[PDB]
Amino acid sequence: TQAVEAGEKTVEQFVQALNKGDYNKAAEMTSKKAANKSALSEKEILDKYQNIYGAADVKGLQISNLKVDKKDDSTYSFSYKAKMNTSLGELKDLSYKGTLDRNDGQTTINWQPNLVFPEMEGNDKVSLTTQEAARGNIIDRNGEPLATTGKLKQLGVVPSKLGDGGEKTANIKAIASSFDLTEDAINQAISQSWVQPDYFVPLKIIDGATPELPAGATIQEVDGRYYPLGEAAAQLIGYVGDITAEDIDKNPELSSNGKIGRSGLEMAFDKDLRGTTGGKLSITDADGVEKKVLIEHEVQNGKDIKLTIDAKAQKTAFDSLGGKAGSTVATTPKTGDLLALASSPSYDPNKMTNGISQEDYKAYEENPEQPFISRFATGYAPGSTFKMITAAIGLDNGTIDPNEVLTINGLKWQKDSSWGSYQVTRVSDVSQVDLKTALIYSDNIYMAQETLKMGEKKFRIGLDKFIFGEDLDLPISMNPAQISNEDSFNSDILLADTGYGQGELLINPIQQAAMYSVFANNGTLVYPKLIADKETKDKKNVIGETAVQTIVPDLREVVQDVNGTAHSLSALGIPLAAKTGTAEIKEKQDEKGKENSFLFAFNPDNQGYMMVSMLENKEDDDSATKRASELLQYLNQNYQ
Ligand SMILES: *C(=O)[C@@H](NC(=O)Cc1ccccc1)[C@@H]1N[C@@H](C(=O)O)C(C)(C)S1
Repeated sequence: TQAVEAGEKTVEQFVQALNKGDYNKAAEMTSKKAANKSALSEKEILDKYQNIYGAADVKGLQISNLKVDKKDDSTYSFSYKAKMNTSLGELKDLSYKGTLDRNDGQTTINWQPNLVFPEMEGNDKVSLTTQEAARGNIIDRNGEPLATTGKLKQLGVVPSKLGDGGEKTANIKAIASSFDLTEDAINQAISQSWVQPDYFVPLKIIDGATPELPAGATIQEVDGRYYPLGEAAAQLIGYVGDITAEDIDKNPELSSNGKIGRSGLEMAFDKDLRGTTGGKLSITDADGVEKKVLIEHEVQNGKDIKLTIDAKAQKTAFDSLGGKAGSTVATTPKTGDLLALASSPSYDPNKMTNGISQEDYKAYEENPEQPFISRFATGYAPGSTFKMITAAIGLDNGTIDPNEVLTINGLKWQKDSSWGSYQVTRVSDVSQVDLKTALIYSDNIYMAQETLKMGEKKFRIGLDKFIFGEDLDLPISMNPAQISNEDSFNSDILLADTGYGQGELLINPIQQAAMYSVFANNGTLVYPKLIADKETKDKKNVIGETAVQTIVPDLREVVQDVNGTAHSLSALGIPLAAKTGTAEIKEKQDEKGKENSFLFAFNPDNQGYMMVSMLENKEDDDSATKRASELLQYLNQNYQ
C-alpha cells in the first residue's frame, strides 16, 4: 500500500496536467504502447488531447472519489468521478476507469481512449455542433431600443471593378466625395495584405439613405449591433467587440464567433444579454455513427433588459451639454428611477463596434476632455449645492436658527489669526445674512461660520445618516462617496471648507441625486434605480421634515428672487426649487485654476422629477444653469 499512494500522486498529476492544458506533460506520464498497456504512442496522445479538448474548449478538469486498488502484481486499477467545463456548459459526473503500471519504481498510467471520454473505443471520433445565441436588447422605460440588433448597410469597393489608371483614381475620388472618406483611406484599405483584386474591401457603415454608387462601389447588408442614441448614451450603454481567443480561454461558454460587451451595460450585463450557446457534443464510432451524446441543449437567446432611462430625456440632457465636458443625472426622486445618465464629451459606439481606425481611437483616448469617462459615476466636490445638506444638519441639531442674522463685513473671513493668510471667500458683500439670504446669494462665509459653530462631531453625526461609504446597488462601476480622506478632519479649515462642499468631499452625480432626494421625500433618502423592474429602496429619517419645510421654500427663492443665483430659470414659469454651485480645482497643467459648474433642481409641487447637472473645467461665462431650460421643460411636462 506504500505504492498505492504513489499511484494516486501520478493520477492526481495526470489530471492536473490535463486541467492545466499541458497535454505533453500528461502524455509523458503514460507507459509503453502495448496491447494491454498504452493504446497509442506518446506524441499521438498529445495530438488526440489537443485536437479533441481543443475542439470542445475543455477547461477546468476536476476529479473526485479516487479509488486505487490492486488487481495483479503489476496492475493497479483505478477509478474516479470527474467533471469539466466545455463550450456547451459543464459536463458533470463522468465515470473514468483504466489501470496503472509500475515496472521498476516509477508509476505510469495505462493510457486508453476512455481517458478522453468514458465511452471512447480506439478509433472513435468526437463531433461538436453549435448554434450562436442572438444577443438580447437594452430598452428604455417605454420599450424604445437603446442597444439592439438591426440590418446595417456596409459600403465597400472591389479593387477589380475600380479601373486601371486615372479611371481608378477618378472613381476613388467620386466615392471619397460621395460618402465623406479620405482618398488616402480608400487606397490604404485596398492595399492591405489580405486584399485580393476580386475581394470586397469594406469601408464604412453608412446609416442614412444610400447615395448614387460610382464604379466599383457596392453595398452589402450585414447584421450587427446598433445603438440608436449613439454618443448620447455611449458611456452608459457601452459597446460590444469581437470575441478573442483570450476571452474564450477565460470563459469557454462564450461564442467564438459572437460579440462581447467591452464597457458600459453591454459588459455589466453580458451574461444576461448573450444567452447560452446551443448545440450537441457527441461521440461517434469509426463509421461516423453517433455513439453517445455527451452534451446537448437548444439555443437560448439573450434576455432583454428594461432600464428606467427615458430615451428622449437622455438625448435632451446630452445635447444640452453642447459637446463640452460635463454630465447630467435626472431622476424621479420618489422612486429613484434614473431617467437620464448623460456624459459629455462622448464617443461613437456604432463606429466603435463596427471597426474603428487606430487613429480615431487614439483621438478618443488622447483627447484632454476624455470622452471615455463616465462622468455621472466620477466623484467630484459637490460645490455650493452641498449647503443644502449642511443647512439641514444645522437645523436638525438646533445649531442654525433660520431667522438669526449674522453680520458679515466684506468678502473674506477667517476664524482667527491661526488660519494664516487663508480666508473663506464669498461673492456678494451682503451685510445682514440669514439662512434664506445665504441660500439665495450662496454665501460661503455664512455656511463656514455655521459649520464651525456646529462642530465636527455634530456635523459628522448628520453626515453619517447619508450614503457616504455605501456601495449603491447599481450595474455601474463607481466608488463610494466620501466625506474626507480620513475619519477626522483634524483641521478647522477643512471642516469649514467641507461645510460649503469644497473639502476632500468626493460625490459622483448619481450619489448627489440620491442624497438630494431627501428634499423631495420629507427627509427620506430614496436610493436611485436603473433597472425598471427593481423594487424601490429607501432610508428613513435622514434629515428632519422640519428642515425640508424650511429649506425648500428658500430653494424656491434661489429661482424666484431677483438676486437669486438661478434667477434665469424663472423664465420657464414652472414651479422650481434649485441650488447652484461653482467649485474651484487646481489643475497643475495650466496652473491657472479650473472651475466646475453645478446645478440642482426639482419640482417642489409634485416632486415629479429631480436633476443634477454639471460642467467640468467650464469655459468662462458657461454654466449648467444656462443649459437646463430644455430638460426642465421636458421633465416638468412628462413627470409629475
Ligand atoms: C459655491 O459653489 C460657491 N462658490 C464659490 O465660493 C467659489 C467661486 C467660484 C467661482 C467664482 C467665485 C467663487 C458660490 N456658489 C456659486 C454658484 O452658485 O455658482 C457662486 C459663483 C455664486 S459663489
